[PDB]
Amino acid sequence: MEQNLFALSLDDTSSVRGSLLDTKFAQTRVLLSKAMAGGDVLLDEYLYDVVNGQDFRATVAFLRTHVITGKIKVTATTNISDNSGCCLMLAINSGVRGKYSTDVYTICSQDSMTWNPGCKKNFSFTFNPNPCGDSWSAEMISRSRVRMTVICVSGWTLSPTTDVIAKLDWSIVNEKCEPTIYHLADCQNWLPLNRWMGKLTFPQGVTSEVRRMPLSIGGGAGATQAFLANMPNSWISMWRYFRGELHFEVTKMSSPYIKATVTFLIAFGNLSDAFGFYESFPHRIVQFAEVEEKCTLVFSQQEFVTAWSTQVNPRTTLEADGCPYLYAIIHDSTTGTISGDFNLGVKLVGIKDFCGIGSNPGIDGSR
Amino acid sequence: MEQNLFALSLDDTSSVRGSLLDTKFAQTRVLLSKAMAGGDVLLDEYLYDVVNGQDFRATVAFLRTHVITGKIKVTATTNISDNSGCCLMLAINSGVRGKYSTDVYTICSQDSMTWNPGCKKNFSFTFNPNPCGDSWSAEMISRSRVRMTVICVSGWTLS
Amino acid sequence: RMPLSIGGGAGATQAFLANMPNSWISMWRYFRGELHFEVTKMSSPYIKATVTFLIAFGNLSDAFGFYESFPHRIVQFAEVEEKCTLVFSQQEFVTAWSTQVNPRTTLEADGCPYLYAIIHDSTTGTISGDFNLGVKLVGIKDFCGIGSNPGIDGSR
Amino acid sequence: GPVCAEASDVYSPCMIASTPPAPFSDVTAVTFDLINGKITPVGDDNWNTHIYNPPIMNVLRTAAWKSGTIHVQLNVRGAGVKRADWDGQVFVYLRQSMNPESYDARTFVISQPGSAMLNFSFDIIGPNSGFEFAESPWANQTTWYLECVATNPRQIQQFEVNMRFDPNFRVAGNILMPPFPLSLKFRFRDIERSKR
Amino acid sequence: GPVCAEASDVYSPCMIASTPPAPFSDVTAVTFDLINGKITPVGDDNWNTHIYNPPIMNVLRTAAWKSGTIHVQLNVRGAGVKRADWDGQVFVYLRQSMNPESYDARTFVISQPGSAMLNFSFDIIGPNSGFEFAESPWANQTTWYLECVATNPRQIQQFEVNMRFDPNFRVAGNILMPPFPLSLKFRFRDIERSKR
Amino acid sequence: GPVCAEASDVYSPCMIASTPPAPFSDVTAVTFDLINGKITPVGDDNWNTHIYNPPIMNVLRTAAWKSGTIHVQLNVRGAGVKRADWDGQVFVYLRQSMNPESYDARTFVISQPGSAMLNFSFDIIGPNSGFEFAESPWANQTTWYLECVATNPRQIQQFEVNMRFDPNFRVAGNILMPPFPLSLKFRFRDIERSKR
Repeated sequence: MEQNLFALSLDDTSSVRGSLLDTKFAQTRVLLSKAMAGGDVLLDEYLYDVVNGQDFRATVAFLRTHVITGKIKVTATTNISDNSGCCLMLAINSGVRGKYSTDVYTICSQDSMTWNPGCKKNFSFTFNPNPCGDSWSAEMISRSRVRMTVICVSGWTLSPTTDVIAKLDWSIVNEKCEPTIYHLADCQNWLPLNRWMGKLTFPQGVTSEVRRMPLSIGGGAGATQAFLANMPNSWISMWRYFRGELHFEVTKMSSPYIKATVTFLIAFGNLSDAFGFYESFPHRIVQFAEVEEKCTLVFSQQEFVTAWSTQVNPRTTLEADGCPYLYAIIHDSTTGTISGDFNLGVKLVGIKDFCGIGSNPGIDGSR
Repeated sequence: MEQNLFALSLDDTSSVRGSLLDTKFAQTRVLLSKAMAGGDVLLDEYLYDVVNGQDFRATVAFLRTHVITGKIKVTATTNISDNSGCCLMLAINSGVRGKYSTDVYTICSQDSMTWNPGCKKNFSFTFNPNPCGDSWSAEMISRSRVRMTVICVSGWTLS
Repeated sequence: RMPLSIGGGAGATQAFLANMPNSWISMWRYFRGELHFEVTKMSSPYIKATVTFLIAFGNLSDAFGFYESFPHRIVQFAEVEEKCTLVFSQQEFVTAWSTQVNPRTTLEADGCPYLYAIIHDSTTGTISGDFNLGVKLVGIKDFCGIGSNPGIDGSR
Repeated sequence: GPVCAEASDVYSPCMIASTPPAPFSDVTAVTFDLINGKITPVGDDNWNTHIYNPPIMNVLRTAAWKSGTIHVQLNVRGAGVKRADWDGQVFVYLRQSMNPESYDARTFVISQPGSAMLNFSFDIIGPNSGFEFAESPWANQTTWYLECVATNPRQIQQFEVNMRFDPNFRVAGNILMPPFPLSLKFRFRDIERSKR
Repeated sequence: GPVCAEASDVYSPCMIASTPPAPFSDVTAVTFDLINGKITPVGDDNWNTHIYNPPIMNVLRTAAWKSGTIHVQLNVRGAGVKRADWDGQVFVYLRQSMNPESYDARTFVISQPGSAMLNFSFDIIGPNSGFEFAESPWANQTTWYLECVATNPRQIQQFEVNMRFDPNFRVAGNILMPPFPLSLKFRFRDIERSKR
Repeated sequence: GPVCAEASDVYSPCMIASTPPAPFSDVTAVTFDLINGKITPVGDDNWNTHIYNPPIMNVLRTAAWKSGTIHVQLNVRGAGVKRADWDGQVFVYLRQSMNPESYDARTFVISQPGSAMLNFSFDIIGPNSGFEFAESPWANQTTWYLECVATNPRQIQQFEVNMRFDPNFRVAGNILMPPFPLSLKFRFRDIERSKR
């Protein structure tokens, strides 16, 4: 029988949808070398080149759907014996420019999962590849040149016998694409940052190990005769002084076998090493179990009297610097039956009840 | 964040479903020669070989879905001026045997659309490739060797 | 292919042609909306052809035989019908696109959408003659014009 | 008049471009890519260009998608040239593209002797919910360049583009940039270095 | 003063008129028909005129009936002339008609050395529900011309009329125009072409 | 500054007064009776005066009783005089009366080289319900004169008084006037007549 072809449902503009089988659109095969080091690009390609040479159920839907309202879920199945552990970080950025830095600092900012294979069997996270809208497409991200980067922030504390593979599995979930837009209002309820405060290596031993991280976060992170910059960290440095509840997210990057108890506290730079009364100050103790690899230190408004400067001159010493630091002090001793450092990654997630004062004319360097 | 992978919906055994855009799985390009005669095979291939080298929305769903509860719709867009007309017949049979007859008589039986392009702008028809059950699959029809045949039962009255 | 960067007139030798309404839309830099085309048959009823219309980008080659992966509308004309109204909703476009592009930009590197018109099957007839077909953007519904076009000289 | 209107907010200096040194007398020009922070002088004229790193510029270089008004202040110095011998003009041009076919979005024309100032603004606006990715192939988005022309480079010694976000400004997305390198007597530091 | 007020919106350049080249020293003038986009120099003086094709101009040429305010910015360049040797004045005149009997609607008078700017506006308004067909015999409607006079064409090198519609602007009706043809170192492109 | 504020409305030219020709070098002056439209130069200096007939002036000459603000724009041209050789000043004075005993209502003082502009306003206001009959013996009402002085008539070539009614303006009564007669290269028409 004949029918009117103009009336048919061939103009189905609806997004990709269904179960997780029929929204899958690519898998990608990352190789973690037997002996991989820190700050080491494992994968680095454009997010559209993920889907090259793929034949899953939503692959042709993904390329041909003009609009997509849903987020992209990526999940990484990768595991290793408790004995060992490392720290991988997958990360999506809206683009690049010639000879870009792939330091964890630079990358983190926008949208990233960070996990320890030693503790987490698998790890998933969703994201919106267009960060200033509720929608996107395959043609948007191919021509916008969205960039995906997997990096190893800490090497294997104990190497596996052979090479490993992390299988990333890209789908489209049906969560709403919410936009993340930075703006110049002085008072904001939640200013996200994902500022990499730094990797803290603590060697095995009986020595008093103290590590300071300055909370004058603005003005990038350091390099040779240079500095690195995210957008969010450049954005907070718009303001001269600032304050708020700081939400750090401290992550274990070593194996469960390297054991150490870490006190965290706010305090000023003048405090020396071999000053054994750090627990006079208010503090939080952080023990990690075998399974836990992640914990959220929060430092309320009561830890700070005033706002402090976003930038300090790089030349100022610890002795003469009136902004607060975040100390990380080994409470007892770093231990383990296997050799390896107790690596630990601190990441300022964001500032709650952020209050930005003034207008920073600026300072050149970092620290 | 971590999640239990055994609990996920990766065992979706449901049939191919949706709009007509996202259930399409192949197109095929039949040539009707300027001077074609009656009793003349235009196309003759296995129904599974239709989907070879195809990249529509339900193509990978069609090949990988173990069960399919729905019929296969085939639609043929072909038209010609009122001035002329002919008679095409597409036809599906459950199989063949060596040096088979492709006379309209033999073919018709099971499942067939017959139309005159001169009068009908387009023509569609549904069918079940497994005629003794409520279900089928791509692997069933590839190994069962279901056969599709287009034949011209009357030539062009005016070429 | 017909480009939807409509602004900046239509082409000529070392020149361009201009209406007022088309010069008016090019006041704005970027724009979007429901586009209401009005495709008209200009040949006889005896020349018969089925035409798929779709929005898509310039990079797509000819001899790419998966145009019906994209959403599309099929257009058969009867003997009596000579006119039909394709509408492309807001869901066919992610963002606004530019009213003008540089004339030098190739199809390979051009991020605005096109309107494809693809012969679905084959152009036929008992009499000789082309299947002429005229597309006319009637207007933009829910038009949203962004910015302020400093301008580009040519057309395409 | 003589009594002047009151200047106000913090503008941070983004891009300086000193003019080629003697004996180069010919007409010359420079282009400041205001978003991406790049300074391309015309032909092979050795202009001495620097892009500084105040917070504005680091945001403009790292932010992907941008929206809203930025206020510019182009300052011009300034040679030790008798006022009656002054014949230097400064023509500036806002442009979207650097291509021949594009027209200007704004032209200014200055012939103040010695030194000069020119405050203007322009709003970044784009297809993606009012956001513009500078020079993205997507939707053929484009930058804002600031072409500047010195008719007499012996008299006009340098350009200087200071900028400020209007309160309405908004960014989103990060770009992976390479490490930003660190940083005539028109200055207090530079006067000390020429006697030490 | 020295501290200047902030310029803003996009003005597109419509009509340039370069002044006749050497040895022509006499007083001369030009008339820009602002609506119809025409540039008639006085007598047989070979002025070098160009009418560009930004969106403003194409609308002004194709729209029949127009209504509302258009903002003009007349820029003047600009020869390499010592400031103490400068004697060039620029007189401009808005007019409805070009006939002797009509008076001016506005006169401006500029003697800035080197280069200059002059922002003004004028509202098109007409009989047909506030719309004016330029130069239509109906209701003896008339254009707006912009007569400009250079007392010293050796010093004043060129005029440059940039325009912008006010938000209130409105057109109706189309005019069948012929095909619009396509498109001194006061420019970045023109500096590159003189060394290549 | 360099970036200038936007001029607007229609001002019609009422009274031109060209300065006496060479060799007359001495200081001289002229008085424009702004209401009655009369131009009395000082002593026996042959200034070349014209009173034009735009609608403003015909209303000001025929209306008996007047009320409200009139905006004036005094333009000054403008000889071909090197800027460094310029020594011409222009002093202007609003006055009610022309008598010695009366003081000025406003003084302005201009020394722009070449050419200049001076916008001011003044409100006609009088005894008869806010209306003023100019120079009527009744209530000793008085005009508004605009005394203008050129310190160097070789450099200042002519004055030019353009006017505009503010929206608040109001007249009443008619005056029987005699028949109004009909109507240097600072002009497009005048440049054509010197080569024909």
